Amino acid sequence: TVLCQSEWLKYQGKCYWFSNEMKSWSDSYVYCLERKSHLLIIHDQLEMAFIQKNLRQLNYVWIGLNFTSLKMTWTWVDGSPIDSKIFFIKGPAKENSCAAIKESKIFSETCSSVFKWICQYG
Amino acid sequence: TVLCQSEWLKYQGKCYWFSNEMKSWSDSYVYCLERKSHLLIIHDQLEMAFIQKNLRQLNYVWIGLNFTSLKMTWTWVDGSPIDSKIFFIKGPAKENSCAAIKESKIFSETCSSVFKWICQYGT
Ligand SMILES: *[C@@H]1O[C@H](CO)[C@@H](O)[C@H](O)[C@H]1NC(C)=O
Ligand SMILES: *[C@@H]1O[C@H](CO)[C@@H](O)[C@H](O)[C@H]1NC(C)=O
Repeated sequence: TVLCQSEWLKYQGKCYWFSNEMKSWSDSYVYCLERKSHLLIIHDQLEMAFIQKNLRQLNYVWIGLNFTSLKMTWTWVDGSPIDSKIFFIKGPAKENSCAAIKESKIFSETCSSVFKWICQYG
Repeated sequence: TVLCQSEWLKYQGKCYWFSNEMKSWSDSYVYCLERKSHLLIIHDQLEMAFIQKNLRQLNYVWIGLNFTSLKMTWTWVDGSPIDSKIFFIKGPAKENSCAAIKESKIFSETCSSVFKWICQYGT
């Protein structure tokens, strides 16, 4: 009894929007921000499961994770750095590296490549 | 009586941040949004004046205006379309056209070019 914006999915008191269009990580992020939400932050394994049920493999999907290179680790859009236990990222940790889900792995891709994305809010 | 974030300028109840770094219009917009603000919306001529006082000319500066091409007009980031009376824009009205101030004129540029920008928020 706390309603999601119409056409969003509700899961554990968060609301999710999975895109059909594709865009740069920045453009995706703008999309979410303008809609009072952010790119998807995965809190735990069970949430990972939920995301995976709503995703085609063979499709890079931007998530709210990127390579800072101030603290020189990957941080979520939260500002919390990634748990190297829970998550492993395949690919280079350069600047202008952003994370995407593909085949149930997280990949480093360049921020300017144009993928589907997921929005999330609480 | 209501204070601006440190190192922002106050003018008529709005706060302005003028960048030193440069980035794409989208990247700039993200920068503003993350800071609970938006790219600069010019309300009137007097505000135009204020902006111009704080800009070195011969420098493109992204502003919060772009070419929709759903309503097929320029709209501010507000969502209000351009007043062809108050403002004139030099340059093509293609998709992926965003507005930038240079030399106190507004130019259409492509969204991917990498300029200084201004953030703004109200009170
Ligand atoms: C990466 O993450 C933050 C959001 O946490 C964003 O401010 C920053 O601009 C991002 N980098 C790129 C290359 O877009
Ligand atoms: C242009 O304007 C809107 C702001 O309301 C924003 O959705 C959009 O991402 C920007 N689009 C372009 C052309 O970059």
